[PDB]
Amino acid sequence: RRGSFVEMVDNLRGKSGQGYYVEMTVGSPPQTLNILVDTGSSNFAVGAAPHPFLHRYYQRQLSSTYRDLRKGVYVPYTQGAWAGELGTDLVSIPHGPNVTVRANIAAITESDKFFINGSNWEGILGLAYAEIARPDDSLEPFFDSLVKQTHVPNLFSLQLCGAVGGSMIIGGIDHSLYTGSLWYTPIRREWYYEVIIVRVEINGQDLKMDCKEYNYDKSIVDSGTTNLRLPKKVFEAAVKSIKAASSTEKFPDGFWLGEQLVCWQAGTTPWNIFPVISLYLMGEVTNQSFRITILPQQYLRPVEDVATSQDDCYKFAISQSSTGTVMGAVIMEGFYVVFDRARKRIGFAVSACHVHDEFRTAAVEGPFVTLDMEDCGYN
Ligand SMILES: COCCN(C[C@H]1C[C@@H]1C)c1cc(-c2nnc([C@](C)(N)Cc3ccccc3)o2)c(Cl)c(N(C)S(C)(=O)=O)n1
Repeated sequence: RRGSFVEMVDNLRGKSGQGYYVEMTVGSPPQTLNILVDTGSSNFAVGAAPHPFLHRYYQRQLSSTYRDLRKGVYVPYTQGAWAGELGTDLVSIPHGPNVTVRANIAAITESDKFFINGSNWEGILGLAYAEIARPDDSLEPFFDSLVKQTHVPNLFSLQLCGAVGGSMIIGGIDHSLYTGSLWYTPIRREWYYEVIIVRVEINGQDLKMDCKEYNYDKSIVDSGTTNLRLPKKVFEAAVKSIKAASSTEKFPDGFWLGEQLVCWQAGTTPWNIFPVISLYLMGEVTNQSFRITILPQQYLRPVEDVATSQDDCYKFAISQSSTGTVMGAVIMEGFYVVFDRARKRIGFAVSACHVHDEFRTAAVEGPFVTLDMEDCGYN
């Protein structure tokens, strides 16, 4: 109810389509920049040279505390890539924990399809583990430096709100950001924030696929990816089921492939005709699972409105991946997500800013009995 972490509430801005970012102050004297909150990577990097899409950038020569590591780094993602120079400098988060640490920082000098026009962020905060850091796992990630250099508890939580901001609570949980109970799923391995999906239902109907397919390769939570990305075989089955459940109105095939958009008169989108999606996650007790339910308001995302027109355009936010399942921002938006690194688990609870209607609401429910969940993981 109360809020000891009140000063961290609403410290995020942005949206699912372009990313959620937090202010971070680097160097001395202070240089504050807007940084993308990214749980799908582990490198802390900031644009360090002028770029058409950047309003500001890190000026290392002006920072007396900057230490050049004399080594370059190249980081490619599923989307975009950048090259920069490695170094370290003092870093603080104005609206985050009351601490200052010396962290590794990559100064981005060149990039390709990474920065996004109009996103308003100039850097990225990789919050995942050292195993996937570049050049290698010896480059300590920011959060690891934070936990080793201070007494801030090894945990952070994210409340991403869609429609235009959110909250990143560092060091704890803020009870005003969620309702009901928090349900935890184990972090299977500490590299990406890997989880295990044991069952998938579309409008209460089991997709009936071998659960190994749901996590083929891996299933991760990435606040820096827009969509719910699914392995080809799973994507096809889910789309066929979703299409059948929303047969009231016919949509072109390209819509389900993100090739076509569909717009409705302002305030007329028939949410009720679209099904809810339930993803069951492995629980903390043997043979016990829980599920998070996703509404169409989540998987149908508004595409940057033309200019206050009488039409709301939407893009299907479920797509395919060849590298496993990715639970992106549209999935996280309906919930308060706790990245409990200390106890190697991720918690989900109904968000205090969950976008629902008078008929249905996003939810987190349990417990359910699910046998042989261990066998759902890929080895
Ligand atoms: C406008 O571009 C489309 C949306 N966007 C940008 C994300 C910022 C918004 C959340 C984005 C980022 C990545 C993606 N790949 N790898 C990552 C990291 C590891 N999070 C790093 C990162 C790279 C580039 C920008 C921001 C962060 O993200 C991916 Cl697969 C996709 N898809 C293809 S999608 C539309 O979601 O199916 N889209």
